[PDB]
Amino acid sequence: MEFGFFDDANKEYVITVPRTPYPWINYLGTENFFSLISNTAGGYCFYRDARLRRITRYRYNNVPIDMGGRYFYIYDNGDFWSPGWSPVKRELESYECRHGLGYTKIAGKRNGIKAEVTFFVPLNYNGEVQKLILKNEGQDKKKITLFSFIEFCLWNAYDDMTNFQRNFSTGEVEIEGSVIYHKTEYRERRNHYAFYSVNAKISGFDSDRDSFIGLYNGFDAPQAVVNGKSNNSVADGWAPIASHSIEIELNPGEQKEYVFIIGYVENKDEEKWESKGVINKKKAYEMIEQFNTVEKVDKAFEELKSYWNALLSKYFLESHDEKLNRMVNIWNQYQCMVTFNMSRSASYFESGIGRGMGFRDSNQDLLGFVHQIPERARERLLDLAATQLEDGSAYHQYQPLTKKGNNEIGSNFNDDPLWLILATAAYIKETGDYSILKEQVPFNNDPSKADTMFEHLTRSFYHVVNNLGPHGLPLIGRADWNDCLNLNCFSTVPDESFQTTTSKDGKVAESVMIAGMFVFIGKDYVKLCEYMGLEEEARKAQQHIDAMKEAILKYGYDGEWFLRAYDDFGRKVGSKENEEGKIFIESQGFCVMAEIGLEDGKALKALDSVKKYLDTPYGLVLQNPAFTRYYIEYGEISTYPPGYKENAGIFCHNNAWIICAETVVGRGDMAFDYYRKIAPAYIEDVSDIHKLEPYVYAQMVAGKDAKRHGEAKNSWLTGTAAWNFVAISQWILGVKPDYDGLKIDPCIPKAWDGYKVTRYFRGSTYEITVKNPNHVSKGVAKITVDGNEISGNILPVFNDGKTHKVEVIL
Amino acid sequence: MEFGFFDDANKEYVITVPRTPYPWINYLGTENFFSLISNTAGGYCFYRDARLRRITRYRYNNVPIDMGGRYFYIYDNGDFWSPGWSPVKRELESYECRHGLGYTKIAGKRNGIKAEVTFFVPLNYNGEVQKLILKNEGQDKKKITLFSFIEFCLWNAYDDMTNFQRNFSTGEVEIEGSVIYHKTEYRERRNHYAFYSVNAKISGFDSDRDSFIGLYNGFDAPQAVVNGKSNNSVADGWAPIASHSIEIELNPGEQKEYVFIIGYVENKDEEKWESKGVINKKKAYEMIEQFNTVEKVDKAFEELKSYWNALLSKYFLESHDEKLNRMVNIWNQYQCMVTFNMSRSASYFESGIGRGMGFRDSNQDLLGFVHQIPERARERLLDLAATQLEDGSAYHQYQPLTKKGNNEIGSNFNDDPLWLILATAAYIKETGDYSILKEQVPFNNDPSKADTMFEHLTRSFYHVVNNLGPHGLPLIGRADWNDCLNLNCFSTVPDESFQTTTSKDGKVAESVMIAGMFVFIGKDYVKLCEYMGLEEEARKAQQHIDAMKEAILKYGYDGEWFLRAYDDFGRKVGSKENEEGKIFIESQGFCVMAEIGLEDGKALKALDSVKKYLDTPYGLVLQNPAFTRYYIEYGEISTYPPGYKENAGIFCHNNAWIICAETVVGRGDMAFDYYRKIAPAYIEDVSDIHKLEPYVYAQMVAGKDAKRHGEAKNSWLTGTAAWNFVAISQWILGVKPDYDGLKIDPCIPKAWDGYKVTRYFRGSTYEITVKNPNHVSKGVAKITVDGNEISGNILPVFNDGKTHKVEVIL
Repeated sequence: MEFGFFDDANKEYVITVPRTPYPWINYLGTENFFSLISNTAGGYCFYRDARLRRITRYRYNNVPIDMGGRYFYIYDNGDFWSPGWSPVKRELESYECRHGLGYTKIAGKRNGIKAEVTFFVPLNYNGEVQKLILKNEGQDKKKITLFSFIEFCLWNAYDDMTNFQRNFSTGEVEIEGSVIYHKTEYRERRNHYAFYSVNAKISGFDSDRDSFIGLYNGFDAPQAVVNGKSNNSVADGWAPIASHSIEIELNPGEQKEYVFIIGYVENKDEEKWESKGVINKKKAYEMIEQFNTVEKVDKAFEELKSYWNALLSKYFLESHDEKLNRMVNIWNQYQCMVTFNMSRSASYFESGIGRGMGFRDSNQDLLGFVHQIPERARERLLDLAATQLEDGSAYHQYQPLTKKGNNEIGSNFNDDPLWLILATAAYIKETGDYSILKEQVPFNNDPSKADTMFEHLTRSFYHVVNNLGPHGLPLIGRADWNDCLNLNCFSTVPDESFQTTTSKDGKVAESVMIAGMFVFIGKDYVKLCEYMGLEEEARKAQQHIDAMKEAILKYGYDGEWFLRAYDDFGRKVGSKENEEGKIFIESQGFCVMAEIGLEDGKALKALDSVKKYLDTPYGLVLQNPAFTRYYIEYGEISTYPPGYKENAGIFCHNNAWIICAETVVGRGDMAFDYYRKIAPAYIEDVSDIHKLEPYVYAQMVAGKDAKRHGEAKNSWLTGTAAWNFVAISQWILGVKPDYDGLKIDPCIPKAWDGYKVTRYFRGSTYEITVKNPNHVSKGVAKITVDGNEISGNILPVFNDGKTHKVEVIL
Repeated sequence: MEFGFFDDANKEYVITVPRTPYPWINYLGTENFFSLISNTAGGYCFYRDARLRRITRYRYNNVPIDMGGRYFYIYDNGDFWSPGWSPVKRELESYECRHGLGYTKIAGKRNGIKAEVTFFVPLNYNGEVQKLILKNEGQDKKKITLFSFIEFCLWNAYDDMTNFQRNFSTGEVEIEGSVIYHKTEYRERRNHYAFYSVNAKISGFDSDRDSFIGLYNGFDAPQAVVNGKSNNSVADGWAPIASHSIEIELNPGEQKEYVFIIGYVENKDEEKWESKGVINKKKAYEMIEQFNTVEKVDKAFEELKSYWNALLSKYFLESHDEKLNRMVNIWNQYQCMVTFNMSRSASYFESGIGRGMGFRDSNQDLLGFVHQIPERARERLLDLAATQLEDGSAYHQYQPLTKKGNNEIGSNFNDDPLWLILATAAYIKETGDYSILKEQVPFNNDPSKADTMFEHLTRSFYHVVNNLGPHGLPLIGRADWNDCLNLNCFSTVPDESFQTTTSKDGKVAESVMIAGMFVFIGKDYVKLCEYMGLEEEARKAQQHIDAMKEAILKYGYDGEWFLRAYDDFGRKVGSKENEEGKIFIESQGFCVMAEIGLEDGKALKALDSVKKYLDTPYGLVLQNPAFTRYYIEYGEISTYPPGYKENAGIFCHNNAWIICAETVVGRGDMAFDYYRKIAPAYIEDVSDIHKLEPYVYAQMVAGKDAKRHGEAKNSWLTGTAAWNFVAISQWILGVKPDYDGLKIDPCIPKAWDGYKVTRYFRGSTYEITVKNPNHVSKGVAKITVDGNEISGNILPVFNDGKTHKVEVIL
């Protein structure tokens, strides 16, 4: 059962019922101002920081859900309702919500009056614009009153909602004209404020929450809207709010328009005051005047439209499948771009209190958006290497705001250094420039102890080989890519972090997942050492890789699949001799990607075991069987109930590595079937079971061992979007960036007649048509570029800004 | 305008309208289980920790206010309502709330059905009992359905409400019989769980919040109560809840009884499971069986009643004023006892996230409850000196749970060491037990470096002389008792605390408030130096006091009042040369209390200036004029808007010191007028202005410079109760504990004919009758004990467990 449809022409998802299984949210903002908005006009806004610069108050896990947001009330002869059906919740004649790229439209009609509101954050603007349209579709003279309402936050999310002993007496507002200014602690060290305005004369206002709403009233029926008049109150502490009231007369067939802005202003400390106690409002006036006409809002709406069109034009697919076309062309790349602007800060599952994102997440996500923003990808890479320590280690948590690591969390996540080389190779493969390896990069953000970026990759390479385990496998630190597999923590008391608490020496437990990472990533390190003319180091580096490859074969294979790791007691983890967690999914993804058991049939055996044991109708579980008790030797993984999160949950992040692994063995039928199980467009018809947004990926889907099998959690902010795009765009469709040019190597289902992919690569557009006369999955027989046959499967690099017709026959 | 009345016979405040100006709350629990409850049955409960062991979820600053609590629903042929009028909010025929000592009663009637619920935490019990009474007062056969509802917390307040990415998949419940067990994270590391039970067979239940309430429904109209039956859901992640449903048939004139328990159970790690995945419930069964009959609940209610009666029987007053009698005998001593059990952890203004209370707060509050719990006051004193450092300093924040200081907060609050001697003298004067000074007390919680408790008092005494300013006044350090006067901070960054951020050397700024403290407290130190036979130490200590006293005269006097402090630039603070803050309230309170300027008329001049400048109809403001801008040199004091908190707000904590100072000069008319302005019983008639509980003190009342002058904030948890009790019981009524016995020295209004005070002191009861034939304020002409005249004004110590009639003539 579905609650809407995809509007591919408008690149929107249209929601037709307000009572959605969960609030489905969108994201507005590109550079500094960001805001969350749901289909009922919930959410909040902030400036660059959901923790230290939150503008609008929002309550997570509220009863009712999603109470608090940009609420509009329409009062008509004792009857009031809201266009988004919330918070009034009075039945409407018609309703519609449209989530677009960087905007949201909500329309509502009741008793002959229709209201449509458009929300979007304009480019290079520190504010959210709300264009409202009111129309009289009846047959009589009508007089109505429109109420606007937002709730302010006291600029510090943690303080606004833990420290009432102080902040209940600090709330301050200013009311001037149609604008309500929030200036809490502006008489103090703060130099920033926020405002809410309308481009029309108001008949009333309110700045005190108690006056407009009432102490014992909710958002559904504010006492001022119920009575139809505003109280004209001024806030003195407690909870400041902003609210406008307008009297409107609507003749039949006549419509009226209004513009609302939630702006943010920063001031220099020497020009903070226009007068004693009066806030300097010189830039708030300019912000309001910039969008005081609808034609101004219309022009900015088209400017944002072209911005998102350009961000998706580097990879265009024309195939027979309508669900596949919309994922690759619109929604997969839209979530990848959003996740770079949003990191892991604010969502409907992330409260915005955290301090940063993981070090690997910035590197892993870089693969997804490297083709969209090549220039801003190189800046992120250098800022990540600056965080790196001198010995080859990196801080676990990266803080993009301060551009530095987190000393409190620390280090000793041995998988983290390898992600830097993999991300660096992806940047170089996409762009083709090698100047990155010669730039001077500080160590631990210390300019004095700086060296080349290639040296940073060298230490990351030798951090693995300088910390080998008893079997020669890389030593696991606090954990690996799987943050809940802590093999030297052994925590016995609550309120203690599994990740940062280490009780064992850590000189015994090793991981096989990093070993498969080391061979797969180190293969790209030997190519770099060849480019720098360092033949001896390249020869020695390959020797370490070959030793690891034989160590993987000797101490990494269980007989049918690959081992997961070794714990502190020298026991095999992820083996058939165990009682639970007999087979994992991380070692199969990367070891097959490293092409370790191709010739011996070992890779095929592992993938047949993945299908036999880990396959579900909604995805692939992390491991089987699920842990039914708590294992102190493994860490946080066994803490979850079975089927949830890491306890045999469906992590769509590592499902892509299985998708890529099926390409290596040459099974396009299996690879695309795995992709379809977790793609949002293919599960939109089961939206009542998925329960989350049917247009973006979610971090985790409940596995076969849960009672809610198929239900998603933690959507809109994950590395799933980046890896699943790489799996389909590069490993399945065969358009692989590579050194010296674009590589073609598809692995598609046999029944496919063909497809066409338009690719932007190093300044040129490759229009690649893949034909499948004989229905085969893998294997290229001929490639034609511009009507001339070529040798091999690497397209020449032109860099001339034109289109080249590439004809591929399997 | 009033919202209720005082029931002095039952020691209750009766609330007659559910819509009070604010939710008026009570406290339950004495030892480990503590609960917050308002007049609408809101609030939450926890075990020893509102931060790490919270049991019930509660949302601060909610819309509507106080949503979430022990909610009961009565369903009657499609109509439902709640006894506390919340959250349903349907008009009732009758309503009543009664806040008692350790219990709360709520009654409600609608459509002929009356519901009464009694809430209290029994003694030595880890649970809250809710005895519900249902009665049919109509004239017909009726069939109704009763719904109960609580919402569970995930045991970690900060994690339950910031970390949804993990805890949304960890919620676990267990439904067995009529009990719903909450067992989130019980499988991994927690050995504790909570249960909600009823003592009757149920017809339905619910454990998932969405099933019972609905995603888009609030507490007012849950979808299960609206439909009239339970969904029998089992929670799996998301938000666990507990709910029972009972079908009840009530003939006319018939009533039914029900008992509900919210228990907390801890288990040993060995005995944690009855079976694989099944929680060991043997302790929960015993807890439920202990209160499974109404007579059992009745007996426990009387046991708690006698507990609070004995706690208030040490000081009994019989006077002509009914408002004065209820404050001294019931409500002042009740808040003092609660504030020791509650510290500063949980209130409707304290979110329960902090880690402890101030070091001085534990010492300052000790004066209030030393007569009530002499044995548990000595234990607290020794634990306070245990955290003291070796040089004579103490950590600013004390943590009663861990019985140690806070290293993160730090030290260098130079007023803190003096509070230890003042509290020690108060304990010694009350009890007469001098053995405290000989016990071995570790330094910095290190048993190796331990010495006598008297040595601890020596270092705290000598921490003042070893740190003197240019004028010989004590160095202020980071701050003094006034936590917002930071003369070394100079902060310009919004996100750093004024208290712990120090940018100056701190070798110049001095404080006159500590100087008045040093002379007043040091007077008690010379007496202690005489008890141990250290005559030379007493001589040297008195010399330092005399030198400090002459420094106060030479540098601490402004001409009409006393200076407040000196900042880092060597400028007078709290002087008529200043543009704002010309006079403070803390230098006048303690310097006059130190008998400084008595013979010269200097003390009288300061008190006349306090009345002239700082007096308001609702109390005395901190300083005048208020700071209308930000002063970097002073710290957090100027950050507040004028009239709020430290910016010329009415702090009733330091109003008591002015009350005590008026006794020294001999003006009982002024002292009692000051007391009446802030006493809860005398301001109950303006409850619409006070806006807070009219039966307990509040930390701060808005001053004359505010727009809400007279409105209180941060009630129920402050040191105001302790000091205001000392001011009236000891300095006004004249019953002062002394080293050699009980001292009589009243300073009462002249128009008073007399009064009687019954006092328990060192094992004997003194029934003191004070009569005023010649209407004078101060001065004792005769004292008769047991019919025989005595010399002086110190009553002999009998310690025989008898009653002695003390006749006092002024």
